[PDB]
Amino acid sequence: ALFILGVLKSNAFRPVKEVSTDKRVFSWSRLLALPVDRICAYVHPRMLPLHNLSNFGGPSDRVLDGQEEVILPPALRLTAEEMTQDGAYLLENGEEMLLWIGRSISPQWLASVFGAHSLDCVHPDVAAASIGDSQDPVGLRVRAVVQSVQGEHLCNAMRLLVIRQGDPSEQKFFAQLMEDRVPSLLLTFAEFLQKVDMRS
Amino acid sequence: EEVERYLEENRKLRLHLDAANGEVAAMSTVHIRQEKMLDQLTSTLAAAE
Amino acid sequence: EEVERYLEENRKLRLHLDAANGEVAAMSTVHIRQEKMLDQLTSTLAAAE
Amino acid sequence: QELRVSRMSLM
Amino acid sequence: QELRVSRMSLM
Amino acid sequence: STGSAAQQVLQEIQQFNSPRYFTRASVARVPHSSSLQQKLHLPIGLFIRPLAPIRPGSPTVPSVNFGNCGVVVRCKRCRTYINPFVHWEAHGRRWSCNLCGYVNDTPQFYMRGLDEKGKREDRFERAELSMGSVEFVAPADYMIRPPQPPAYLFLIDVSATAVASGLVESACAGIRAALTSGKLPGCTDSGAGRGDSRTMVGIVTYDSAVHFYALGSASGGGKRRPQVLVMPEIDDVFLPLSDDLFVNFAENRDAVLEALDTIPSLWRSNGCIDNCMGSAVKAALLVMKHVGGKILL
Amino acid sequence: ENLPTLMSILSPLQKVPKAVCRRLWNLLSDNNFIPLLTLLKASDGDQRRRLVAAACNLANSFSAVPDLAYHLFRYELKWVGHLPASLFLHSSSLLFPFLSFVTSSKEMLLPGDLSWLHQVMDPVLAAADSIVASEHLSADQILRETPAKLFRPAGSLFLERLKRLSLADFPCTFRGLLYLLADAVDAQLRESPHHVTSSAIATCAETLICCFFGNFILRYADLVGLRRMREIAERSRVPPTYGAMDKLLRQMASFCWEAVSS
Amino acid sequence: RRYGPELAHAFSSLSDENKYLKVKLQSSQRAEVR
Amino acid sequence: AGKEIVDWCALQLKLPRLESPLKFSSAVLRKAADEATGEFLQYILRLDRDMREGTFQSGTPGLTERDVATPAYEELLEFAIRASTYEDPASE
Amino acid sequence: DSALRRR
Amino acid sequence: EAALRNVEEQFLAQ
Repeated sequence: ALFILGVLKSNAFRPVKEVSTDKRVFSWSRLLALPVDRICAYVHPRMLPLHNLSNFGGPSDRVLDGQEEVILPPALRLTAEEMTQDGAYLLENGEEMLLWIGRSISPQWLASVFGAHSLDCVHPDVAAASIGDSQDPVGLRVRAVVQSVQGEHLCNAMRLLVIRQGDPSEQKFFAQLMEDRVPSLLLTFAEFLQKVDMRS
Repeated sequence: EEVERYLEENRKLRLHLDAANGEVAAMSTVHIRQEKMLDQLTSTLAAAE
Repeated sequence: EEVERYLEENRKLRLHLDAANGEVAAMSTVHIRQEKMLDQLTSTLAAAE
Repeated sequence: QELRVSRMSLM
Repeated sequence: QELRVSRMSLM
Repeated sequence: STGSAAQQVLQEIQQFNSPRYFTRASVARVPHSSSLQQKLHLPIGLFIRPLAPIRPGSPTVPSVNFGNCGVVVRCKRCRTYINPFVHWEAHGRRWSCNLCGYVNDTPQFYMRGLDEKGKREDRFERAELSMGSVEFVAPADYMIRPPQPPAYLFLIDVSATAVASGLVESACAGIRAALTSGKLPGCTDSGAGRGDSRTMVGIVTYDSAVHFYALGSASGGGKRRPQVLVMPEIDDVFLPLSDDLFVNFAENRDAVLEALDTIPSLWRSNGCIDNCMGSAVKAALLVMKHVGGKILL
Repeated sequence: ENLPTLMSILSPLQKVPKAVCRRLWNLLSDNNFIPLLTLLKASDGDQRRRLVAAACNLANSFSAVPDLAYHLFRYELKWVGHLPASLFLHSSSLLFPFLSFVTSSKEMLLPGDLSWLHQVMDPVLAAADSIVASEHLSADQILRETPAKLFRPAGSLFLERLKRLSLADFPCTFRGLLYLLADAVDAQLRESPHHVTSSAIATCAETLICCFFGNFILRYADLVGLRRMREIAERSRVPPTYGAMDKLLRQMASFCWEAVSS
Repeated sequence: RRYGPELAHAFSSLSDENKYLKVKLQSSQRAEVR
Repeated sequence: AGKEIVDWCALQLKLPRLESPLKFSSAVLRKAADEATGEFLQYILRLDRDMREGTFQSGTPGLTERDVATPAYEELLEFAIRASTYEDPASE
Repeated sequence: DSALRRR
Repeated sequence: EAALRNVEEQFLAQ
């Protein structure tokens, strides 16, 4: 019921006024020929926190190489109440990555990742390539997370569109929050179980 | 078949001539390394005395 | 004939082989008497320092 | 029951 | 648990 | 009670079938009657990925040959390939198919005995009696023509719309990087120093007309510069004056890579809006009527 | 582990080799590594282990270690396989120094692959450390006679560990080079070419006794005066029961050889 | 005579002197116009 | 114990083939690759020492002076002498 | 009442 | 060309 509710909110079955025609064509062509691990990634995006990367680490800080796996423990739930304004959050849905950054993100974290002094010093276009460029250990670990989810799938081609809180491109992130309520379906997972239990 | 099994017997043992002298040469360079190490300890011990 | 010359060839290899194990054993024992003499001189160098 | 302020979004 | 803290948080 | 028999057969599933990453099922067991499956209310089926990547720690697909006999042992009725789930009768002289049930004969080069359990004694010795994924070496009766090389021919839109968006320069950089990456299929990665990337590479660009890029070397051994042959007949497609429109990449390493570098600069000042991609993909067909391959459009 | 090992391991900058490293590798790569292999064929004693180290380490920089192993395997089975009469064989061959350094060196080896190798031999070596502790044999009495009568229960414990081990439980890097050595030795034996002939079992058994584990035992464990004491403790790092256990494996491999020959 | 490593030590010294002469001509051109 | 190793290597090499990547440690420092280049460039030069005046003892019974003097080695000596251009000669 | 449990 | 004989010449000119 979680994954079915995922494809209702996805681009495959959204109402017409919010997804164009040829976007739905490519979503249907993907879903008819993708493997099961990429279809469930499309209907259930995986969310990771990036602002507390120093917290989720051992006392040895086991060197980040891929020889041993780049450590990615926490898979966050897909609802807005665990979102925190001082946080960065990476979401992948098998097609694109969206890196939501809050307004109250730490400037020390921003200078480590993108080398920017402020959130206004970041635009969605170039900051995908700016990750890990400043060579600070915090931002290099962010690039470790981005490349790990990139190579975990079959193909290493999956664009990264960084989103600040307050830009017009924020709605593509918040629509992928499947447990939330989006402009397509105004139902959470709690209400959707209730609707399919009285119908059953 | 007699020569097939007997090819197999020195395809065997020509790689243990390779194995035995591999132990000889790698340990003889330990002998070279520890003899230079001997000279540097006895010289510095004489300087310390 | 192809087994006779190839038995002289294979015998020369075993003569190289059991000889090789000979100075595998001999080179081990000279390392034994050369490593135990390091033990006294490192003790004297430790006491001198 | 479920009130106005109590069922807004925290974000 | 997480419910009553968030009703106070929105209010 | 009535569950120990289920978990034994479920154990036979997990240790003889084709692995999870090749085949994945909706349900591990099936209903017996049509009345049961209508009350189930969930779909039944499989996902098949025949060339799936093998995870480390998991066995690769073994290769099984049949020697000089050249006969892959097959059922006569449903033509189902040999699998570890057939049933062997008359001390292995006959085998019943587990799909259509016909009792086929065992070939004379397949004569091996049976153990006490009814299975064959060399069941683990031959790879296709124990694993669900096997790769056979098919004989000459399954080929209609000799095996064609890996072949690629790139269609690049070079209209004024595409050169403004940078599609012409993004695609050419990608094609150059993929051909020089060293992982090109058809290059002999079994390492013996010899000039035999059998891969076939062609280049076609298109706008209101269709352009063909001659890439072969000169007959005198000189390094011929690449050519651009415009073809404006967008109703009845033909091939221009060359036999080097579709060349081998190893013998023409320098010409293909140079022509990829020239394409963004050459069509940089193109002011033509309309495109005839339908004629261009037909144009790629006439090039590869004799080999085949892939258009990267 | 410290910050410098983090910095040099997934930064986009310091994985690209230098310009001097690039053109050196091009000259060593043309014609199936024949200029590279002739230099190590032309080597000496002490110099051979340094050029085996240098050839392998530059191979890791260009991600061409499978190319180097596959080229070195066929050219050394061919060289061992077509030089009759011979001698003490004139500074040995390349394949055994190569596999010893590739699978046992602090810079070719993963932390995950090393930590697996600690946890399959810590009970083996704790058996040897309990023999020196409970029967109170001193260091001098260790080196007098053969270690097979010293560590008799400790060695048989190691046989029990390997018996319950498997190639699936062997990590990806050892298990890869068993398979590439197996289908190369079988291929150059069958020079006019599958039952895995006992020469491949013979080479596989050698590399998993002395090359993997024996070299593992060799490694894993007033200012001028203190640094020389520490360099002594790093060089003579065995409080000898470790090195007697090592030479127990090397002398084991000679009788492991006499089993496969018979 | 000069053979092998002494050729490489020769080319290293002239390549060093070329870099050295480039950077002191760089400074002396600033100094003369100053 | 040796026979047990024989029966072990015969059995797991007979087990069906496993996919196994050869993927080695990235913890190699660039200084490790730097002394790797330094040992190559120095050994090519010291080999030129042993050719002109006879000191070259081979590591192969049959690899003569003519066998190591390939045209590939002649180009490697051109690299070994002219290396100091683009190598930043404070290092190797 | 409930700040013991829900806190 | 102008004979890029340094390590900085192949950087700045390329």
